[PDB]
Amino acid sequence: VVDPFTRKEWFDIKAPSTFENRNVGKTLVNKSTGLKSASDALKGRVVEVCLADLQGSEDHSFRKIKLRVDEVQGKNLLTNFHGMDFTTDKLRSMVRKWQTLIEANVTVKTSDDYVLRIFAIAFTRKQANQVKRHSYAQSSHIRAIRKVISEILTKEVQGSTLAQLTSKLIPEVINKEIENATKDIFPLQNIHVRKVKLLKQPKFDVGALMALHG
Amino acid sequence: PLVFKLINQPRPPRVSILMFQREFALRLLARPGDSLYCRLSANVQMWANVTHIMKVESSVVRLEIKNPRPQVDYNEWDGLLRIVFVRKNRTISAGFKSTTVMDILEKNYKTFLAMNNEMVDDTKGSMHDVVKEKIDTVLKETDLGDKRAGKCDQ
Amino acid sequence: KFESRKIMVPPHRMTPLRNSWTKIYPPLVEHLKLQVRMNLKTKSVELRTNPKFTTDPGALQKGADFIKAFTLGFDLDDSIALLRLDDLYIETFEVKDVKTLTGDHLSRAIGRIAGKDGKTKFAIENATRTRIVLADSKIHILGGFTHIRMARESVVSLILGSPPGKVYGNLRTVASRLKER
Amino acid sequence: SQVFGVARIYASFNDTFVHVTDLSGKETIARVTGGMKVKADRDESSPYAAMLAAQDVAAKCKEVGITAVHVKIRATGGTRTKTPGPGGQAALRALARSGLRIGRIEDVTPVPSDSTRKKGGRRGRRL
Amino acid sequence: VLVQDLLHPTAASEARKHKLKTLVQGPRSYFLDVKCPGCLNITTVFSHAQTAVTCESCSTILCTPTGGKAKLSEGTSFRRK
RNA sequence: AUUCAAUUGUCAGAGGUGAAAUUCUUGGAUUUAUUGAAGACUAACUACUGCGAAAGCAUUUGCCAAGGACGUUUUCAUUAAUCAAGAACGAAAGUUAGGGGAUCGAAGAUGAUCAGAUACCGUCGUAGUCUUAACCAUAAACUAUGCCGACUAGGGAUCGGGUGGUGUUUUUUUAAUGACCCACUCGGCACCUUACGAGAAAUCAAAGUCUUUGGGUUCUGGGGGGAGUAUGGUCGCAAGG
RNA sequence: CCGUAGGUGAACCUGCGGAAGGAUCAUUA
Ligand SMILES: [Mg+2]
Ligand SMILES: [Mg+2]
Ligand SMILES: [Mg+2]
Ligand SMILES: [Mg+2]
Ligand SMILES: [Zn+2]
Repeated sequence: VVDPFTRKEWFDIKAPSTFENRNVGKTLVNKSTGLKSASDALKGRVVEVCLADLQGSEDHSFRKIKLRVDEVQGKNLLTNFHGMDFTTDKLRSMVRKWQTLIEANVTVKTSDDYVLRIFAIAFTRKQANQVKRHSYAQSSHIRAIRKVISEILTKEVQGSTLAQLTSKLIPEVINKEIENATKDIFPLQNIHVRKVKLLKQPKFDVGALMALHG
Repeated sequence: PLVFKLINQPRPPRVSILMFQREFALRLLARPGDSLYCRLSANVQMWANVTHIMKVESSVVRLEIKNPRPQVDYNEWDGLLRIVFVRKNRTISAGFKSTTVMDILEKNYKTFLAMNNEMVDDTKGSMHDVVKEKIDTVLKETDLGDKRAGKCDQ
Repeated sequence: KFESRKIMVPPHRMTPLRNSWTKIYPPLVEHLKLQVRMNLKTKSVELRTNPKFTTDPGALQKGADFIKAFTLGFDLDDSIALLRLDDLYIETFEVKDVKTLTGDHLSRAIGRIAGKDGKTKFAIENATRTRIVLADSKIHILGGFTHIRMARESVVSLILGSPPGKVYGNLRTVASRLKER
Repeated sequence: SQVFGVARIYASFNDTFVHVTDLSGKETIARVTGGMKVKADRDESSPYAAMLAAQDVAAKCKEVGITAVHVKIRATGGTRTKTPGPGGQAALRALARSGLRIGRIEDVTPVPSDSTRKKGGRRGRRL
Repeated sequence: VLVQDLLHPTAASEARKHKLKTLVQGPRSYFLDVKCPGCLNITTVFSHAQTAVTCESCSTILCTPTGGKAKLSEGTSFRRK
């Protein structure tokens, strides 16, 4: 009988201060009667948006970024980093039938006490002088590149915290380090970290999250 | 269930003339060492005396219910012959601890000890007891377990 | 009040894209009144609209459907049929989704849906008002639901390993009470 | 500027779901099935039922005032097929036809790395 | 190719084929007379030396075994035979 | 990914279908979102391919021993080739006794239906599927082609190794390599043309070097059924071989 | 069709693993 549209209350979320365009997203809570229940309802909310729409670039640069809401500031919501992914059609186009695919994985504890998982993908190029219609790589080559990706990813995430991880995700510094550090092993193409998982969340802080907002 | 309708009715008749399919008539007249042997063979061979006349493919078979009915409960005997006849080629010990057979059997046992009030231990069968091993003890206690379903008599 | 969609260009079809693009764009630009921009480097096609164009919001979805059609092997006469009609839609399906086949079993299933000189493929386009393109492991049928539904029944007969003669008999049966009604 | 919605299209062989809420899956706004819009059981997954159902979802989104919307489309996924059926395509045609603004179109189908056994057996499942 | 000399092949095409498929079987190896500059002495090293041959006075690895041919040390001279 | 559990939102369906029908949904079903648990599995990358005696073998990393190929102005000097007896392995399904039992699912329980286009369909589902200890020894176990040795055609490739290049690229300042190119070279997986030759023909670099009939050796067949039956022996708990 | 297992059956169906002794069109490098 009663309409929930008469009851529900229009809220709003905002990005942290790492990114450029803060004004994204408009969320919603059924009831404002119990504020603790509303706060616990928005605590488990994970908003997935495009990174390019979050960065305002008109080219939709195939990266979805998914973000977790934590704190309330008067119908406005603080939002924290949770993870990154691609669109699945990017992976469907992206896998070639005549090259060798490398998956590299590393288990990560961070400097800011997060537990993380990083999946990086590398490939095999044609050179500018090729006659071969296929460019496969030997297994010892593949093991060497996987060793190099594990070392670069491990030292890169250990030398930095979450804000620097996000600040090095956007200009593709990490795969540039891969490109010039693996150029002595094999020619590599189309390198990106595909997908970011949080695994452990530490003891909940307050001032660090508004410092990320500030 | 074709012979089940005329095995347990009140006021049993004099004779029973009927035509069925011939292979069920082989199941009512199956020797215990056969692959044609089944549960319904035992059901007729100690509840309903039966022989084959008038081969017709179909078969006529003649049934007579024993008016001194032997005091055997049909539910427990039917259930045990079902759970050892479905696993005909298997043996009997490991076949009872199946997945859900090993729930419904001790449900039947707990209703069986509901009027007995036997204390169910914390030892209960995963190592040496009534859900797992005392079943093996009581099939060792009788003529079953190692002798398969195509060898055990009444 | 602009709107742009982004779509992916296969590598197997970019050479007929640059071969017959001169026949692709002016019918949709003239009759359907849209704007197209390429990105040949990043395999992307920009289908954009403008308030200086005609107000027709569904034909932008239709134009993305034409390039989604051309993504999956489809010629230009089926693009003319997709221009003129609305009941005609697109489908993919996998060889492994009916029956788990491997290698030469997959090759013989592709041979069964293909046939000698494509004749069972010809028999399934002409009798059902469908259009057939075979990928490595994908089957593609255009059309309406009464048409593509009996196309489904035929192709899951054929990829199950039923002989093509029973396919022809059931095909002319369903075509007979198709054109009967 | 505007408010974007988060749309879901679930395309089986036998119905279609057009199901939308706001960001992060907070509380569902509009909710239709294929069975409620045509009472004929042969036409549960018809494109006519798909367009009328998505038109009623668009009317619901217009009366709550959401203009922009972001959509992902999917099949059942898993052991069954990957790309959506044509009821989803007609739903896309209807939501674009409705005059509602569209934000993003992608394919979040739940794709296994390595699947389990399907429900057909060795021989096959379809007819 | 009905007629050709199997007795006197052309020497450009004769060492062009395999080691064992010649008219008389010959090796395709040689010996290297190596001079590391630090001690100035003649050491005769096989071209496919399959072990770490050091110099007899300095502990300099003259050649390392790498598959077919042994790679010589850098900044180090060599002669045939 | 699937299934199940917990939390979350919302309202008449979800399910399955030539078609319907059963199943469970105010204790809010399907679906949406946040987690957790279980066991299998290793997709796309995947062929123009790799390894192993065969069956078979696709995540990453570490350890354990093994193997082919190549290089070798190393070592032994006939130590070899084929195989009754005997022995090792042997897909799936099956068998014993354990652990696990997510999905699938012969048996069974259930619904059906409506027609001679027709029951394939559904929902629970036990065994099993997975693993450990021991059995079992069969397949369209197929290249429907015994093993070793020599000769009789090339070329486009490719995989592993090696040789050479005042060859390319990768720069840092020239190298070094790594990757790529060329000319080869062995040793594998394959292709395309022929016919000298074979065959009944399809076709074949072996199915040729066979009436101009002999490189060495192991097994099998003698019109079709009766029949892999009877019987005897042998192994196996049995199914069975 | 073959192997194995099961319900049966007047025939025959079903579970798991194999084989083609079964019919590659179009497109591209
Ligand atoms: Mg022998
Ligand atoms: Mg045999
Ligand atoms: Mg004879
Ligand atoms: Mg024959
Ligand atoms: Zn020296």
